[PDB]
Amino acid sequence: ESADLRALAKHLYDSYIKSFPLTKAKARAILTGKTTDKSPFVIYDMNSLMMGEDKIKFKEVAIRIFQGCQYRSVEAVQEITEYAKSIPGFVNLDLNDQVTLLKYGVHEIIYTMLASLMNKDGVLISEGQGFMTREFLKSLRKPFGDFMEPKFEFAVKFNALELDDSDLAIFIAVIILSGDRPGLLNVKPIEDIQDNLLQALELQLKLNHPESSQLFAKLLQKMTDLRQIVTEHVQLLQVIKKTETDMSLHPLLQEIYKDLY
Amino acid sequence: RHKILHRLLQE
Repeated sequence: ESADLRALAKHLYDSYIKSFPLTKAKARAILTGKTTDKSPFVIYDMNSLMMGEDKIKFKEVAIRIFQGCQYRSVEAVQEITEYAKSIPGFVNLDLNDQVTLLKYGVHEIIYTMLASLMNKDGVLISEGQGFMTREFLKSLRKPFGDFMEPKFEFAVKFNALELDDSDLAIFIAVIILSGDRPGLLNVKPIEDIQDNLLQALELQLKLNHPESSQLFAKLLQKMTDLRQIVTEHVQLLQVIKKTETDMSLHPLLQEIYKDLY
Repeated sequence: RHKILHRLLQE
């Protein structure tokens, strides 16, 4: 009943706050200056980037930014894997299907959660102690200049739904438990879990935003936008693998991107 | 294949 769905929503929220260091709660605090915390170092050009290296974690800038983005993604994939393992019934699935769900889900979730850290002007980095500007990321020489702009475009739309962490915790679980991912062995137990998560998400959206209406319906249209940004992103990564020499792709990302869209 | 994802999942 309504109770079991409230319980799932609360378990997921607890597991989400645990799994991910920087929540949407904090990130907006930082972006609106509505905290007491020390404001983040702004990276708006080549000079500010160089002077920035004090606050962040490890030849040309476009390649150095890209390799930094790589290390954060890997950490993101690890955080999401821990969160997946908390989704009731997920670990009881066929391990090959666990791998398949992560393999296709993790970037849809990275992009979902990146939006929590973005506005139309830029993105919080290194757990909110940096703020890289959108203009700066566009300015980068191609193909690296086109890398982040689609994520910014998705983000301005997605942030309009004004979801909080408690809503996102279930939405993320629903994305992970997608029964239509290529190469799944046993769709049924996945669709069974996703059905419970979608009911939990629908209830959660009625209770947490009752002055809103079919926040639920609009939010489900965006799961398709997320597959497009992923497809589009895999293509730009395909280009970069070819057109660049002094850059290699972190092995965990090679596992994920190899034989994908 | 998917050694790391396997590792991350079993850890």
